[PDB]
Amino acid sequence: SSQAWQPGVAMPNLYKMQRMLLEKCDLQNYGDSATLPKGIMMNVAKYTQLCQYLNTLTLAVPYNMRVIHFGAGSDKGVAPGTAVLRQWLPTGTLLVDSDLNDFVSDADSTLIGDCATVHTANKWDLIISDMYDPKTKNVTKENDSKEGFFTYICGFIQQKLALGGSVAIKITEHSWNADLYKLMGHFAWWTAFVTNVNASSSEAFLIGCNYLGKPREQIDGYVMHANYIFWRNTNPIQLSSYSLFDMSKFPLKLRGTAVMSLKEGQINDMILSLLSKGRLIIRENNRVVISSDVLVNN
Amino acid sequence: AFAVDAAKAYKDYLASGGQPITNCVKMLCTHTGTGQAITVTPEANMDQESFGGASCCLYCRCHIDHPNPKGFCDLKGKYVQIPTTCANDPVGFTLKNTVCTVCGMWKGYGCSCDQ
Ligand SMILES: Nc1ncnc2c1ncn2[C@@H]1O[C@H](CSCc2cccc(C(=O)O)c2)[C@@H](O)[C@H]1O
Ligand SMILES: [Zn+2]
Ligand SMILES: [Zn+2]
Repeated sequence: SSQAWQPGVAMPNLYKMQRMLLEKCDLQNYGDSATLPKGIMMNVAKYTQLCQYLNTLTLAVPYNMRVIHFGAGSDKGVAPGTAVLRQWLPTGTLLVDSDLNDFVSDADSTLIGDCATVHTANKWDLIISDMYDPKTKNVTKENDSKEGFFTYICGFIQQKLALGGSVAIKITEHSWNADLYKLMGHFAWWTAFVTNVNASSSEAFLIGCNYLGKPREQIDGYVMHANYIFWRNTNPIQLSSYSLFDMSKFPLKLRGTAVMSLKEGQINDMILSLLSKGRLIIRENNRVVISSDVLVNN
Repeated sequence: AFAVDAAKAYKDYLASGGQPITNCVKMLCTHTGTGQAITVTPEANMDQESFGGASCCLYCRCHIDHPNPKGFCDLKGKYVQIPTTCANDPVGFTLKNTVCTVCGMWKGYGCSCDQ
């Protein structure tokens, strides 16, 4: 594990190609803990390593980039992950976050409520989700694909992610969705990324890199989650905070990626190739407008 | 004429020996920054910690109005640099101190405009 100086470990391609049956996740390093730098919260460390890994991918980074962050609240009432995203993203990036429960945030705008109540007029260049329901961690019943906020996320990606855009969606052994894995085949590339600080957990971020709006690959999400658990079960990851101590190249490079409005008929193979290399975003460039539905009763 | 004075209440709470507001969001950074007080990205120097601004704002954290006509917050969406010796109480520090308007450092914690 020269992996210990990386921000984390991405699922190796050969594991994605297997056809494993789903098993219980049993991590060798379960219960071990990384020693975090003095006074640093796990969620700051975790998001820092996620962003350090995203720095290695062909993310589209336009001017006036638009980023939305679901599950951004904490039981502490603050938003550590949003604070890391704002540190990472270029100055002037529009950052919106959201959570079921009230919290105080550094985002440009914050919506409180179930994510299913959230609607946006505009499309987005990057979607981050840390949403998680601890009730899913029920080891005594079958581990089937989960709906809930995953259904919202799948629709939100398909309806409101700009072509060329990217996502990072938190999953665990029990918090996962087959359609979301299938949607990973609608990006130019995808992986499941495990942070080195939280490697003792079955958590991963499902990352779709450069959205193409159509299936590039057909993925069976039940098989792929089994493949993910098999990888985790057979590849212990050494807990590590090493990458947190070198922040000199942390900020996301502002690439000024071109943004174009194009109708479905003009997305040819040459456009698809630019999208696939992180060189193009396809969306409108009007105002960012968001809202949360409020149910009225007595 | 009645207005709640949360700043006074927190100062008096601190003086009476109350434990400072916790869970201010401390950032990872190089600690080779400009050391200015309130910045668009973490700028802690060797003697400072950088925090997410909203989490260090008394009014943000207590869910109360900000004390100005506009109700505007000059910490939220920014990063605040706190001297490491004061980082046990970032909210108290920001409440009790002032930013030099010419150099941007904390008066008495980096501002050298008067020597
Ligand atoms: N449908 C939704 N709509 C909007 N928001 C949602 C939705 N579902 C979840 N969330 C939000 O995501 C975050 C999930 S963490 C929960 C957790 C579990 C175990 C340990 C910890 C810990 O850190 O100690 C935290 C919370 O803030 C939660 O409110
Ligand atoms: Zn405030
Ligand atoms: Zn000065």
